[PDB]
Amino acid sequence: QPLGLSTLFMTEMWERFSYYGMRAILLYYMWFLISTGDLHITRATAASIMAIYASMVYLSGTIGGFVADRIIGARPAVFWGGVLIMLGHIVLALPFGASALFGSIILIIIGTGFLKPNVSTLVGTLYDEHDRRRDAGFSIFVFGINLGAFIAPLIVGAAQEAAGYHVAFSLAAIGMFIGLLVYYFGGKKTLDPHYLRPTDPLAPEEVKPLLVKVSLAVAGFIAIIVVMNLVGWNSLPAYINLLTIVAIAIPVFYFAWMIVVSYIPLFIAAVLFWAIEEQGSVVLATFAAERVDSSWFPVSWFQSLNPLFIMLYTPFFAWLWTAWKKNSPTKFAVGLMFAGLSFLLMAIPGALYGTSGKVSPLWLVGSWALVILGEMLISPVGLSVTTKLAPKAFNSQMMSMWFLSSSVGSALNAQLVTLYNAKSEVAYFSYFGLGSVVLGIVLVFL
Amino acid sequence: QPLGLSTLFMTEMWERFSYYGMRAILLYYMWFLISTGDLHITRATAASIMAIYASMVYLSGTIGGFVADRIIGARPAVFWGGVLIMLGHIVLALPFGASALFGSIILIIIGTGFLKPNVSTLVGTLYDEHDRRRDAGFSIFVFGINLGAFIAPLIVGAAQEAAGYHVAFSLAAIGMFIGLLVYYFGGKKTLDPHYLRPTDPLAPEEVKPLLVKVSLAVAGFIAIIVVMNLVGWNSLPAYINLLTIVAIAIPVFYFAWMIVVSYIPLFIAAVLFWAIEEQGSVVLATFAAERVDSSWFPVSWFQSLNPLFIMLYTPFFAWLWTAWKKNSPTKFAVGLMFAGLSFLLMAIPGALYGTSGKVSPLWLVGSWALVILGEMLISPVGLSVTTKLAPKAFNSQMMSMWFLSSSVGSALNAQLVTLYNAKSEVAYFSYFGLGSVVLGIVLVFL
Repeated sequence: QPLGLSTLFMTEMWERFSYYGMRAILLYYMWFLISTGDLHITRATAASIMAIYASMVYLSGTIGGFVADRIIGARPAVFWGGVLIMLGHIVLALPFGASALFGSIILIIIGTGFLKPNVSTLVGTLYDEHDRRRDAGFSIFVFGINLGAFIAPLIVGAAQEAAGYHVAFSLAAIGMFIGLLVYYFGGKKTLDPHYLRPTDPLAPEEVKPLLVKVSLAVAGFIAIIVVMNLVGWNSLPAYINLLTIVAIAIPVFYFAWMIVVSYIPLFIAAVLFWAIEEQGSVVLATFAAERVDSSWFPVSWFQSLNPLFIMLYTPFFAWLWTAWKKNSPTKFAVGLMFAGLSFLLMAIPGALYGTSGKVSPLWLVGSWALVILGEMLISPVGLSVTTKLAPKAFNSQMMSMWFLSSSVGSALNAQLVTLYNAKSEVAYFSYFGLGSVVLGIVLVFL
Repeated sequence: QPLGLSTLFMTEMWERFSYYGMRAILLYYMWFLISTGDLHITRATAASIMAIYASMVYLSGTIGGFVADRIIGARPAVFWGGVLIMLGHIVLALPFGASALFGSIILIIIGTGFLKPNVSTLVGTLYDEHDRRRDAGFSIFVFGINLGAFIAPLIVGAAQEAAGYHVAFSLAAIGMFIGLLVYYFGGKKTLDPHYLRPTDPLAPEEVKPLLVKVSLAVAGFIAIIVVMNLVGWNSLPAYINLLTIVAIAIPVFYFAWMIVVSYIPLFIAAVLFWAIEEQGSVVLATFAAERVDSSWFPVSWFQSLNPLFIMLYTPFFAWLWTAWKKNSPTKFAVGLMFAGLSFLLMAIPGALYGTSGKVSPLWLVGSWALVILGEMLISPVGLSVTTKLAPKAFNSQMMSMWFLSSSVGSALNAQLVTLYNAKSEVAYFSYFGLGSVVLGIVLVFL
């Protein structure tokens, strides 16, 4: 049965290398278009795009599951999803115009929406309810994503610094090619036919509610574009707010529709937690160029620390996460305390300015290290804490709320990140990180 | 100046990826053609080819230097060299016929002949005689090579086992396209014009001796093919002997032409040392499938140990190789003793058969570990020991004799390897490894 684990290892390594390779250098590329004059956008808005790009991928992740579970196959969803992503990178590498370089994002939103959630669904299917076994392959899949994400800026950064951003994006598109090249030819001799639509693939009972969302949400969203365009003109950063509004509306509408007092601070904490994870790929990435020298090594290589620490903390955290259980909700409170404490290390050097020689990059190393301590205290238990409270409030669209925290955390960043880019108003951005420790201590109480 | 180091790092990272990657699975691929009936060759001859493939690459390495130093540029030699390798891997990926899958070898012989020696010449070139600096970049180059070599089986073997050999090879073919894609566009902004023929690019003084070798060696070799064909027919493994004869003749003719009693055992020791390094990619690779189980993990992943140990031994060997100098030729004697002692670990389990459960793969792990201890005692000092004895016997074609030891060591294996493949006559192959310790103790005396 777990042979396809090693096909899916290649598929997600070769996908995530694509996604986290280009993601690392994309902000710096937008900066470069902006300097060339090809992209008529502010560096604060360019850095905001970076946050939306994450929320729309994570919003489309929800849609990708139910597209593949009720209309098209899980195998073809990952294939076409991956081939859209593969072409999305080709848009950056081959086309040069900022207009084409926006279409890139649209493909990587749709593509990753389909791929990432279904390729994960396909790991669970390797194991036909092999109770013990089933978790191991899911942990070995997690490795392929960390190996994949870690090794991406090491190659892709070295690529755009040594040769063009276009070669780098071409190398990232190459990467995705391998995900597919393996997957298709490796899936045929592995993939148990989840190549068709599983439960529920209904015909007359689903024709009505499917075509309702085509003329209610899609046509309703198209009307809001015409309202905002006739209001004035093509408002460039107000479309970002529209996307931030939709990313906050969907969970809030599902929160008010279904309805609890204990889950609100857990949901806000989760949303506030992922606002630091994706902020490390933007604000801290800006900072890595701003108040950090790189005389010989690239700046993109700071993005490879996020996975480096995950794949190193996990084994040390496995044995630590065993003895304390003798001496679940407590773990969630410790996580946001580490997220806020780690962000506090940016105001400290920023105010003190106590450095000399080459004593500086490690202040960013320690922040990552301390952010990943927060991930280890929330990513494994957050799945079970949401499932433990679901039977009381009916498990239907409650399990989806945990995955959607990353979409609202990065939709917060859309508008939050803009404050850091002020450059002079930078110390107050890390001062807001104290609020995370204050809001984190409220969970320690409960 | 050292920016191009980071282009040449990724060039040789992505070349050694292509080369050492496919090399790992190629024996198992020939076995597969043989089983399918596409390749009419014995597994002993199929395994012999594997050894010639190494000697002809290393023979063409000598030719590649003087082609690029006297007729064409070092940059274009590295470029076109890699393009042949890139075509070469498409031969295995795209064509399916064993005839076409032989043409593969011809391209990777020519290609690696040009690329590998000039890309190394191009690292030294970066540093315009930057005395201290010059060695560091050469050590950072060595890393890319080990990183490149290590990571290839981990991706290519997982690809050949999960999906087709053509995909696995297709992967190597992408791997080389990266080599160039980056190198050409890296080069353009990093390469100080060594894009033309350096000293000696003579015109009338070189037209005569160049066209002499076209009608003396090349036409003389073409006559030997017609002699061997008319003798009987297309002798399949006697062409291997012809190639073994040429690989032993060139250094022996240069040994008798120029002429010493102290260098013969150092040369034989070097030739006998590399006969164990390349034998690990064939005999031990056969063994990894024969008396070693692989229930979950691939067999090609044993080839990734060779570099793994090099990149781990180097730092531990750096501090060890400092204090002993207070308490050069001695180091050469310790190296061949570790080569022979490490090969002795194959007869031990082969005769004793003392194993149970999953207690077995580590007997192959320790042999590699102990072979690389021998590499660390010979690869760094062998360059200086040959150069220390060169001014006494004139430094002209004496410096080339050290690089040619790998060509004669793998040309010995051509005929040596055939004895292991007997399967029943296997314990005597590791018994010959005692002879290396006996011949190694003769150097301890001197």
